[PDB]
Amino acid sequence: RPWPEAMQLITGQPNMSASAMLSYFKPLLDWLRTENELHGEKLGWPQYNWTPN
Amino acid sequence: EYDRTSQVVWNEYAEANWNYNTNITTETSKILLQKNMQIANHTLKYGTQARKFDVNQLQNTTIKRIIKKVQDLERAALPAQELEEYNKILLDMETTYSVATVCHPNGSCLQLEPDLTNVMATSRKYEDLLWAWEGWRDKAGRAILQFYPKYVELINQAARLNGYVDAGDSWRSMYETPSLEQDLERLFQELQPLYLNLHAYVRRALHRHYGAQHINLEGPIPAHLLGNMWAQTWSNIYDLVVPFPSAPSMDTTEAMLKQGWTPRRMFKEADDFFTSLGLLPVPPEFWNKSMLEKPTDGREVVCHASAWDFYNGKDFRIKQCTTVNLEDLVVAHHEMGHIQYFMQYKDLPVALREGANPGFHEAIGDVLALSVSTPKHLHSLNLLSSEGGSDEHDINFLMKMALDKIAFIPFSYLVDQWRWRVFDGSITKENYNQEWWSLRLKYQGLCPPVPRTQGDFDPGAKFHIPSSVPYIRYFVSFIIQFQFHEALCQAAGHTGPLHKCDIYQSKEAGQRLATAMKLGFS
Amino acid sequence: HDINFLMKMALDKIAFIPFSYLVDQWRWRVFDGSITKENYNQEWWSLRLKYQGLCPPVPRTQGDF
Ligand SMILES: *[C@@H]1O[C@H](CO)[C@@H](O[C@@H]2O[C@H](CO)[C@@H](O)[C@H](O)[C@H]2NC(C)=O)[C@H](O)[C@H]1NC(C)=O
Ligand SMILES: *[C@@H]1O[C@H](CO)[C@@H](O)[C@H](O)[C@H]1NC(C)=O
Ligand SMILES: *[C@@H]1O[C@H](CO)[C@@H](O)[C@H](O)[C@H]1NC(C)=O
Repeated sequence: RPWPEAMQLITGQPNMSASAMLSYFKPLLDWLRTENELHGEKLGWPQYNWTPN
Repeated sequence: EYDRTSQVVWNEYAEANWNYNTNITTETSKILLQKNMQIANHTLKYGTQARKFDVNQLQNTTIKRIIKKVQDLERAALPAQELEEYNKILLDMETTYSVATVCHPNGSCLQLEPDLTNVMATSRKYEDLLWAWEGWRDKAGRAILQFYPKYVELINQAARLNGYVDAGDSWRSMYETPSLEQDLERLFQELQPLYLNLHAYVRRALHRHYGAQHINLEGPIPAHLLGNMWAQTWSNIYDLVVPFPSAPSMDTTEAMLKQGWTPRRMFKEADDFFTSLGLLPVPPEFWNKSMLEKPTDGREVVCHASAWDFYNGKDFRIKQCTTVNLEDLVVAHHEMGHIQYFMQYKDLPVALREGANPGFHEAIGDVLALSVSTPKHLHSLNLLSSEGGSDEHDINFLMKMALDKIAFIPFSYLVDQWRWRVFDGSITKENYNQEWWSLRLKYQGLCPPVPRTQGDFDPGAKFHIPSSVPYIRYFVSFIIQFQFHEALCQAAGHTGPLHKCDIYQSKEAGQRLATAMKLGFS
Repeated sequence: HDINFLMKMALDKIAFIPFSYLVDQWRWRVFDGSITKENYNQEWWSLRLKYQGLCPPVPRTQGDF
């Protein structure tokens, strides 16, 4: 049988959901955001044309 | 009814545009603003009226084409607030780019069009070229970046309500070609070998001049060591890349100085050549009603624009003024061709008064400039060149002429490739600049002279980026205009060295051109 | 303890999510002719910098793959 039927069989929704990862890592995500703002740092890589040597 | 009302409303719009362009003030800005509001209202009303119609069940071609072309509201499909914000964003971007001037804080300042472009096209110092390019890119791009995401979002919204997909399909539907992207990619791949050889020679010459500290044999040439602010048509000043300096090589820098050579008489010469080709002349009031020279004050025009037609069937003016130069001749011939293209389909309805394809405009504008740039035509006009007698002069002329019309093909592909990639959501905001340099390292052979971090909206230097014009219409021209010349040189009765063939009093060639270019968009 | 364990498992898995999305994207683009042969490494490193945010520690020239 196709993939969606099995995916519903294990879980219940025939869709690939990324919310499970987010809820799994929610405490770490919150703590890490708090630490990042406390340390005063910017996300991303806004110096993309950078190479150590 | 649409034709009848559109004629007058667009005549008023173009008159207001001229009044702005030649008389830049606050009153002209206000008049253009509220007439833009008026034309947006009229086009929204008539598009909404047309949307009650159906085009498929209609049994005809001309009216079906008119209805299909007027089904879309373009930028008038937005609600009141969204349309107002989009127009304000466009106006603010244009204003902050046109007046954008970068200079040393010591006090002396320079503007883009009059000096900076010239100040690098005549300079050969690494530091000065680097300072000019970096300062302009920094200032203009940083100024534009504050508004550009909003414009992208609003234009995507406008396309989505119009019926297209994220403003890429909207600009690609002007060509009516479902397979446009693949065809253009194939054309660029076919053009790759010659362009690569030219870039190899240019890198050789640049390493010969500047040494090896800045440019090395292996590696792309820096984007600012070429001659232009943007390197679209690089090394148009070829003194550093001359293959072999030859005695009979043309100068074309003094041949228009000791004879006076005012812009008026040179435009008359261009018109005389165009008439000798065998098409209808421009009505005489163009000469005594238009402006084609430097002003009497410090405020003349916007930085750069194109020919202006008032759609009234009487006004076919030209705005460009570039003092006296050889490239002045090529731009003047380009604008002559463009204005005659605007003029030739006067009899067609104003709904189809747009040309067969945005590329064809520049193609027909520039084919005659290509034909007149040959050394034989210059020998027949004010100059004494070797023509085709000496092959060395021929190869030198071919190199001078291929520094343009080639190394512009990759740029004309790249700009609209990047704009399509950013319009269709493939490029996230956070690296708006990065892809633009990656393309510069892939389609062209240029690298950033200084590490260009994010926050430097390097695509903001080009005038065609904030003005919202589809740059790729030039690429097709720079691919198709040559394909035109061949056919025209067929009517001359001889082919021989097609790189030196000339069109002059070839009546059948002009008749063939007119029997098709008159069709317009019908 | 919970934070340390979560950090270890995050390093295990969500540092691998981007590479898994990245390598097959590059291969899909290569197979469909969009990468040709002149620049096999440049597209790969541009994709690395776009998705995973890693830079070549030394200049990786064409011909290294
Ligand atoms: C259907 O198309 C035909 C041409 O295929 C139109 O015929 C001419 O249309 C132009 C405007 O496009 C008019 O100026 C001409 O007068 C028309 N010719 C004649 C002989 O009348 C025709 O008008 C179109 N149908 C409609 C209803 O407009
Ligand atoms: C141009 O603008 C000035 C502003 O002072 C105005 O006096 C002048 O009449 C305008 N020119 C024309 C031809 O309307
Ligand atoms: C445009 O038409 C609308 C119709 O509701 C009207 O409210 C608005 O005032 C018009 N704008 C102008 C500039 O005439």
